[PDB]
Amino acid sequence: EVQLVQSGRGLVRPGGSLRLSCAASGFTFSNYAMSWVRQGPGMGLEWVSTITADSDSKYYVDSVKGRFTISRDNSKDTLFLHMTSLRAEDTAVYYCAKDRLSRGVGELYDSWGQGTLVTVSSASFKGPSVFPLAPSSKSTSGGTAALGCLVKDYFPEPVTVSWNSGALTSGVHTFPAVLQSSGLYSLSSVVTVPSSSLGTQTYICNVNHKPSNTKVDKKVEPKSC
Amino acid sequence: DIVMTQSPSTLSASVGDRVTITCRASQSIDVWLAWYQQKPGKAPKLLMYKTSTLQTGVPSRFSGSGSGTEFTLTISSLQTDDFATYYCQKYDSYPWTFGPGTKVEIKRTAAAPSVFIFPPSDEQLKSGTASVVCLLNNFYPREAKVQWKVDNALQSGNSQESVTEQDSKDSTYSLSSTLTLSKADYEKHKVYACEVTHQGLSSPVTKSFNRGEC
Amino acid sequence: VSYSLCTAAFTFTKIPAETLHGTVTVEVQYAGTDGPCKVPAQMAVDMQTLTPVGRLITANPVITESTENSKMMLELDPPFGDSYIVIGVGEKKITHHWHRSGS
Repeated sequence: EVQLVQSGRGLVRPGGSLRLSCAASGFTFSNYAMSWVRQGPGMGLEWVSTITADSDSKYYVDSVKGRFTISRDNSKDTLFLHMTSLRAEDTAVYYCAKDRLSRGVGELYDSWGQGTLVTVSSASFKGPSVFPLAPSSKSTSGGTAALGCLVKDYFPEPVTVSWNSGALTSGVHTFPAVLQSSGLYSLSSVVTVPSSSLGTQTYICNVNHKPSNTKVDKKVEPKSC
Repeated sequence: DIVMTQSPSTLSASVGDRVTITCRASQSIDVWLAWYQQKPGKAPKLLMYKTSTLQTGVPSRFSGSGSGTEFTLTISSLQTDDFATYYCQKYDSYPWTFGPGTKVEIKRTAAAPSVFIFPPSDEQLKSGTASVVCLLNNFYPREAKVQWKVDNALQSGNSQESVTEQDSKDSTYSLSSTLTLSKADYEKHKVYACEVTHQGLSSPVTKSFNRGEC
Repeated sequence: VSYSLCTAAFTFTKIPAETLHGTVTVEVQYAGTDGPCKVPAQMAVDMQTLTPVGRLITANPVITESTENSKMMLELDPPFGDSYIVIGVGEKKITHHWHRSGS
């Protein structure tokens, strides 16, 4: 089977540089044009660059001309993208892609890599502040109480949230992170439990921020109002 | 450049329904238009090229048509594996421009949201910031009006909404709306209210609280 | 400094014609605005393998920005017997059967 194995996740400061690689197997690499395609909030799904089988022709979307260079090594079956002067709007998942027919110019793609997340941001590494979303009369309806944790101001993605170390799973909703104005991420995780259990059962949200190797356990105290 | 558009951006459909989605080019691309399917967290998969030729291994319920500037992708009888996002792509000439994508979601009956509101915690106020969270739990469809009010004054530009994906068990959505104020502004006002309008509700629902009563 | 391959579609304007030298001429139009670019052109033994045979004679097969809707003639030296004229590369390439008499 065709395999396209791309390099690992990259985090760059604005103006910085980065090189992506993609190791191919399962087909005659030297007979196919190869392409880079990206998918991010700034541009959607967007073709970036193509290089012919013999590296004689190279093509670029206008926004990367002069900043990005595509190349390949046919003796190691490897595709490269050399990105320089990276801006915040370049943040995207970058995909390795193989042309359907041999000896082409990258018209159609029948095999793709797993993708490489590239984040370009000047924000500093920061673990999240966890604030309780305490249940009260304003979050109870028909014996059902809503509680949760506000996971605010962190960088970079992702965080994971569990409840009671994974013992509580039914009714848990963890929203997708939103990029705040300050360049930091923020989300909430909520869960619905029986309001009768608020007196006897303890609820703790377990927030893990793997990029900083930190963890915050927050006990959500019920309100008496 | 040739601008590629798609319609609609999102639609809901049921298993067995006939689904048609549209791709348009600002000027003619003749027949050189392809279709891709993408699941969350995966790369796209080639579905169809030259407008109507099925890629190898693609089931026969998919079909394409159109010419020049207007193209359609049709699923004759929708199956559960077909819930995904669909992109068209031109290849009359480089740049190999993709369309913006159409997401095919699961249709179900309307479900009203449960609405909950959360005052900011004392610890966060100590840091100088006040976040008020309004929660809309387990509703359908996704469209909802979430209007923040501070002493009657409609808020604008100081809140953010976040929505989950369709739940794997009941196909519902949940939504969080977060109002973010400085500590000084939060303490200059008394009444905080989140008013929710949704087709599952016979009338708008309002959750409100007075600052400092909890 | 060389030009990249043309990525848009070619069409034959008239039927290929044999010359006195035994070569074949091919008149094509080009739909692209991605010029300047290099015109791919070759002879092939069959349409499935596309194995190159013969030779392209035209020395300057280049589409310029001013080409637009004007017509280009390509000249190729085909092998004896059956072969195919192949203009362009990739999904949109066009082919035409050719037979060169003699031995």
